[PDB]
Amino acid sequence: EKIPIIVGDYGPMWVYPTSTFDCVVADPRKGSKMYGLKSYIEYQLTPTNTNRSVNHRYKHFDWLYERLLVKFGSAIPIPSLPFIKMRMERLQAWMTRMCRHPVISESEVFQQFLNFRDEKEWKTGKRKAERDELAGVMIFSTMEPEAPDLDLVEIEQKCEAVGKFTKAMDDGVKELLTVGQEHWKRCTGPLPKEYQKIGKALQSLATVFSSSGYQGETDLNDAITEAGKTYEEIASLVAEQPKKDLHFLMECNHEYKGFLGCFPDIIGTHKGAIEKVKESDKLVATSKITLQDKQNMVKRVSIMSYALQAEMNHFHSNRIYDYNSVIRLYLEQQVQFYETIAEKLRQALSRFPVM
Amino acid sequence: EKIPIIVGDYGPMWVYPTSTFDCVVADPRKGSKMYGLKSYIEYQLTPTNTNRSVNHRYKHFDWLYERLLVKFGSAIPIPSLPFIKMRMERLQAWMTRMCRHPVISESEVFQQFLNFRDEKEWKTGKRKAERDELAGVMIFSTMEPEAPDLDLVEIEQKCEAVGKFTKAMDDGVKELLTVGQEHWKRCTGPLPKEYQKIGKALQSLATVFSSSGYQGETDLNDAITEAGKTYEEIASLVAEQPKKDLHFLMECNHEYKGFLGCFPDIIGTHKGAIEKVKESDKLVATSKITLQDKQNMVKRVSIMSYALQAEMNHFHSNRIYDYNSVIRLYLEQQVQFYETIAEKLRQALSRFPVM
Repeated sequence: EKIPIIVGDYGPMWVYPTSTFDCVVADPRKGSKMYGLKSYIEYQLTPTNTNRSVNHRYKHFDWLYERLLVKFGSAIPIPSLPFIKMRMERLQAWMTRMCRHPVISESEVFQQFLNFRDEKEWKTGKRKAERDELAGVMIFSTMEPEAPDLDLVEIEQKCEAVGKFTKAMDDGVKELLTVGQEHWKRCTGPLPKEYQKIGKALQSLATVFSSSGYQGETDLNDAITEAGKTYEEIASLVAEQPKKDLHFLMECNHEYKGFLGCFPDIIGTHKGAIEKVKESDKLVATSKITLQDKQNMVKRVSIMSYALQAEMNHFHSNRIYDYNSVIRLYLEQQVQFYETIAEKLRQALSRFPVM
Repeated sequence: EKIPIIVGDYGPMWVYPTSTFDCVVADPRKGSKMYGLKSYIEYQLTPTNTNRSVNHRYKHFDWLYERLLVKFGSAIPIPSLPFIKMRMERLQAWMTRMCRHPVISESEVFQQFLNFRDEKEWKTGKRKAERDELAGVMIFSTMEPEAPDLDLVEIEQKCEAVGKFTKAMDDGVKELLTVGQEHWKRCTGPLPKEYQKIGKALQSLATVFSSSGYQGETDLNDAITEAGKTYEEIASLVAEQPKKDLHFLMECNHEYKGFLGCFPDIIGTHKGAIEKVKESDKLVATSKITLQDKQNMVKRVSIMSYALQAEMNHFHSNRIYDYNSVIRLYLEQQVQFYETIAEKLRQALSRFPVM
């Protein structure tokens, strides 16, 4: 139950498993086990390291989320929980995020949540997890850095840096979320309505032209009619596009907003401990606390800083990769969208007689 | 001063010149004559059939517009008059529209307006035109169809058809103008602002990421920064696009709305004459009017119908060609716009490291 922290090329870091761990979130109705329906809805989970599945209602994920916050929340951001399709997709991302965390994934509570053989066993793990007193700031007593105690100057400097980065990032992420959502509303509301109105207006005109009854302008008006229909198709394409690109950019940012929202408490707790150590000389001299106690606060604050730096290294490595991946995906999809519109308009153009 | 109407493959039509007539509208400051500035602004006009130019202030075009309405308005739609660049462009279109009309272009008032040698001569043509009594419904007395008198049944049927087409077209054109203008506002207002905000939000995030101080993610963040700038460029491209396509589609429709707005008076005048002919038997029997008078109303109404059909043939041939040309141009430009955006996003994408 001890959590190692080592120092690598980026300073403090967790100990990562030699093989990646993950978990499939699926519909039990589709599984290979005989399954009796209900409400509640359940999710079937199959860890990568086993063929065994367990089922869980949504409430159980809420339960795990709280257990994880309570136990690890002083040190580790816990991602926020979430159509029905969309809930399952978000729960898969959430599970994967936790499975890939080298501390969470190894915790008794996470493992038992995924590996119980019968209802009895579940309720048993559930109660044990609910009574686990190694929680809040007590979690640090289980962590063991493989490196020398840090001095207060460095501890303070690291903490301040994390506070500054996470605050600035939170602002930047909220800005992107706000403007993206504003754009999303326009792209599914007023904008496709405009294309639709232009397209229908072209068809209306074509129909009037048709009423000249003159047979010679039939192909001319057909081409205008078809261009109007093309603009209606473009309207649908525009309205459906965000689900293919902007949605993923938004999802990644929502997830990071979720991580970032854990930092006020984490940083407050860290700064609180630093302040108490800073007071420790006065506190001792005034016989308000003993020497050994001071010793333990000093030791504890160094473990906290190792844990804080380890988690930030986890945070940054994921951050860099995730933002790179999602922004590339966003741009790829956008390229295809604009190409698609150009091609549709190209086809509309090709139908017109040349005069 | 007689205006021939002949019957061709589409029925009644004007007599078109063997060679096309046009007129360049230019800045006299740039011309080959020594020119003394002012306010008023003037426009230099050079007809295609001569090297001689005349200059005219805007007021003079207003004057010609009124002269043309007064003289020809019972039979022929007169296009409505109009940055400074934009006024000259619209005046060139207006002049060309009149130059290409086989009746207007041949009228004494139009020709003298373009061909006076000195201020004296101008004022003289101006007064003569202002006193020309062959105006309103009297214009029909100058027109001579080369074909048999039409019977009232056909006259009435043709008139009703024109009324129905022009009303339906007016509605269709106003719809396109309304929705196009709505789209135009969005494309120069809220929409480019959204792209701009997304682009700036990406750069802001890149800057935060940069603050990690870690040198290893420099190219990664550079690529995000450049994608953000690309979205700012896209914003400008979006805001500038309507001037290249939608503006021309709108201009053509504004011009046709202008023609169409002349038809209530034209049709009212035609229907008014038809009604008086329909009354002519009663009117005669009741000794309210003589036999010869009835004869002259009957003759006049047939000339009106020939003129109405001739002008509609002019209207339709231009309509078909103009809508074909402008909608093709619109689509061509739109294709290029969407291609351009796709290419810009393609370039942004190419800068990202692949992980």
